[PDB]
Amino acid sequence: SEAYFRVESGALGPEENFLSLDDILMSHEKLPVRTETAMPRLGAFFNAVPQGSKLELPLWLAKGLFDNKRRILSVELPKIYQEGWRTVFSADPNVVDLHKMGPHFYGFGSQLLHFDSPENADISQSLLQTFIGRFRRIMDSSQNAYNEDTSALVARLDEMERGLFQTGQKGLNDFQCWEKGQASQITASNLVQN
Amino acid sequence: MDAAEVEFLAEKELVTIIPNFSLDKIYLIGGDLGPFNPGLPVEVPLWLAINLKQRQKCRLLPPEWMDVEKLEKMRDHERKEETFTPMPSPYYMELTKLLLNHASDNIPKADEIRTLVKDMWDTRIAKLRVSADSFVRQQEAHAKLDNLTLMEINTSGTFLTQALNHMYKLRTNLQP
Amino acid sequence: IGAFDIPRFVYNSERKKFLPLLMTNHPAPNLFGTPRDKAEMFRERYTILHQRTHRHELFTPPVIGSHPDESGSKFQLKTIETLLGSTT
Amino acid sequence: MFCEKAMELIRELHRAPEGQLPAFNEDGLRQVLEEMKALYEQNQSDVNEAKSGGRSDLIPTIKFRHCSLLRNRRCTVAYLYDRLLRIRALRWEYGSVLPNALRFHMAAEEMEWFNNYKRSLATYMRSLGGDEGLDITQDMKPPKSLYIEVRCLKDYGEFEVDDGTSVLLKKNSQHFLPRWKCEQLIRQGVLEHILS
Amino acid sequence: DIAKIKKFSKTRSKDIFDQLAKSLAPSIHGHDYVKKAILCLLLGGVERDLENGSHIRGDINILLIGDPSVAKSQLLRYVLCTAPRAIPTTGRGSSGVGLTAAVTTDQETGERRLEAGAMVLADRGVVCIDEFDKMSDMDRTAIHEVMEQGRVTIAKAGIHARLNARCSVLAAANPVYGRYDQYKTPMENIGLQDSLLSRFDLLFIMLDQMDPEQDREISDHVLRMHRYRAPGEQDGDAMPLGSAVDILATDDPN
Ligand SMILES: Nc1ncnc2c1ncn2[C@@H]1O[C@H](COP(=O)(O)OP(=O)(O)NP(=O)(O)O)[C@@H](O)[C@H]1O
Ligand SMILES: [Mg+2]
Repeated sequence: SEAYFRVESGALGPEENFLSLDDILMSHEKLPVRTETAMPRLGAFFNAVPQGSKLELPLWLAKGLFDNKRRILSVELPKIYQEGWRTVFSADPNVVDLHKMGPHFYGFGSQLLHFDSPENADISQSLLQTFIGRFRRIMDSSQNAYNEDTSALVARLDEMERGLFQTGQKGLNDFQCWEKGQASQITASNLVQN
Repeated sequence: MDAAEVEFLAEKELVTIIPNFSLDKIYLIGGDLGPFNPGLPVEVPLWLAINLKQRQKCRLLPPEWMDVEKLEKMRDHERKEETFTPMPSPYYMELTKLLLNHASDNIPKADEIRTLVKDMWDTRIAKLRVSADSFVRQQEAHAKLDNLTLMEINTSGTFLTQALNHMYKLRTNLQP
Repeated sequence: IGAFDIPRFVYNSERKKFLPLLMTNHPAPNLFGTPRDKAEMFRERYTILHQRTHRHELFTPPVIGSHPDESGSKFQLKTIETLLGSTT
Repeated sequence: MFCEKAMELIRELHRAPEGQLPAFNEDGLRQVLEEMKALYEQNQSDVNEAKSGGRSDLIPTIKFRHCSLLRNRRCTVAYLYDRLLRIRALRWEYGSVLPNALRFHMAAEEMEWFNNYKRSLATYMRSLGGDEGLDITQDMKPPKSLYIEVRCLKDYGEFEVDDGTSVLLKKNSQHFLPRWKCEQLIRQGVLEHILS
Repeated sequence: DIAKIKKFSKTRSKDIFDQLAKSLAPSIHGHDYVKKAILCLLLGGVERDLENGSHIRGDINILLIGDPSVAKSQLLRYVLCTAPRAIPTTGRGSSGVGLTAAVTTDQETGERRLEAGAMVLADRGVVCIDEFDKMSDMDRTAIHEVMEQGRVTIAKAGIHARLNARCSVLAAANPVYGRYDQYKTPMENIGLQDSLLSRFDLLFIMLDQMDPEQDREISDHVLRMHRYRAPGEQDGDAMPLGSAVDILATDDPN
């Protein structure tokens, strides 16, 4: 009942959760942009940063600086969300490696939609269809890998999918422990290790 | 909800025992029981029945549905139908485990009963898997699961509900 | 309070704080010191002075400081192992 | 680049998903606060220059540093809050008096928060019943048998079971006792429930 | 497997050759002149055929003689990784037959026929010969014809033929006695005979000078390289073994 649970990710929603460690780590990942105005003193980090300069900076910073008329900067999509990689996902979602390409693939992609890109519709449909394609294999592997090494199953899953995988594993193990009668015993908590 | 909690609710179901002790009617908060007369049947909740069996104070009788022919008919009907069929108890799996683990001596043909209940469980879990896959593939927003039992739902429902929450947000992310 | 009654604290460099003798894995002081203790004497004297000095005006530039901020110069300490080679 | 030091705190907590509480990162918190101080001072100088001097092109840099300040605040608050979540879980997982090796991981203010939380939870539990409250820390698992057989793991002292009666919790001794009496000691690892 | 970026580069840059040469192998510090020479090897000269049938090759041949752990092998591996049709070879791993051409039987038919060796495969490309001092002289007889005339002549199977082997050679060798000896002449530190050494356009001596200044900057660079990690990879990850990660017939990011 009263176990520890972190703040849940809100990255698929309209805005991410303020206190979510997953959302913070997701928003740290870098996004390509172009500066639409010059920025004095900023050449110390990248003298001024000149106008029209290409940069890759964190998503949190890009969301802070961005506006719908692109005064400070304008945003480019990462290549995995552009039309080339969308087609690879459309081919077969089950063979791609969203741990390499993420590890927060869906959360980062959902947060890109707030930059008013012309291909927001294509991005949204791509994310939804990637999830639909990968659902059955996530379900089967999570609910039927029992008491074995799950690293091969978990390797190519993004963090959202890995969360779902652990949920399925929890259900499987709970029912199996009940069936074997191990759910009856009263046990010392996980803090008993020290 | 844990499988142990599902078992806790299954433990409220009524079963018939044959006491070897004499005791007048007892007025429990959840409803009175007894009187307990030696050698005669009396109907009591499953937790009490299992406790008395463990303390050697009664003989448990199988429920009316724990019969091999009836269970074979129900199993074949389940295997033939596409939808979940009505089950002989809303906690049939939990009932089977408790009664057969604690009272196999009292219940004849317990091996056949356990295997048939296992067959029904496998068929219905396969049907539930098909339902989940169809929901996600066809992008449903609602499903009808009339004859599923609580343990059967609880085995897969947390995973399924989390997946559907993510799917809903993914298909509504363009709303503003 | 006698000198032998004084409690002992060790400066953890990677936590940048003083920890009790009961919390560290350091051995307890004894009169007949070990060879390690004789070194630890002067190493600890250096340690106290080092941590104290780095928190004075000789502190970090800072790495955020830019040039218009931090237009004035500031000292930066070096250890002896650094000054050999291209630092000549 | 700014806000990199803030990520170390977040990564430290994230790479222990099991819920264990690491040592409080006092110096990391200090460093991010000093970074915020430097950011704020630079922004004060720049906004004074932009307003009094009428220099307009500094505005993007003002927004840059303000966004960085907001990020550092978010990371600090999230770190402290998740540590509070773990500490809050400890009361239910283990008990009231945390082990000393774990108390050394906590900050003094974290211990103050935990003491306030313990006091408030005790008040709430005390206010539930007609008198003597309801200890909702008990009955964490559905009840099976009224009595359980337990085995002493530690050399505890004596443990009262009735008004005038107690059991000596010497190691490897086995006692048949009420579950509601033994639950907390089993949870804390003093006793082992030995039927399955 | 458009031109505007390259035109802008050649017009905007001053001594683009220097920028290209120093950008050539980033993970190896120093060796600026050797990087310039390897860039010349990559670009190649121009092939000249005269009215009398006499011929001058365009390919540039480079030999590196040097002490242990002076990045000769890593320079060769860079050229293998980046040049088109760069063929790897080592002195003890190869033979003359494997260097030039072998008789094999077509499994489809059963008839004997030629199968091209490394230097024949390297035509209009590079062959990178590491451990070149460890090679046998009988094996280097083939390299003589290939470097001199850009061909290899064979008489085997049913065929007497002149195969094209117009390849640049990037050779790496250790001096005899392992480490270069200051108190011996270069022509006896170099164990190879002058007839073979005449084939190479450039011959560089690479010495592990123990100057502390160069040691400091080299060690700084090396430790920076060893601290690098790739972007799509977590801090604790061990290096994966390969798999079929290419899942479109054409490149997706570009
Ligand atoms: N100047 C340098 N800068 C960077 N790495 C270097 C340098 N010199 C040597 N190394 C490293 O040292 C290791 C050995 O280099 P290597 O390519 O074998 O040189 P080598 O002279 O060909 N060795 P050897 O075959 O015995 O002569 C590699 O990991 C190189 O990256
Ligand atoms: Mg070598």
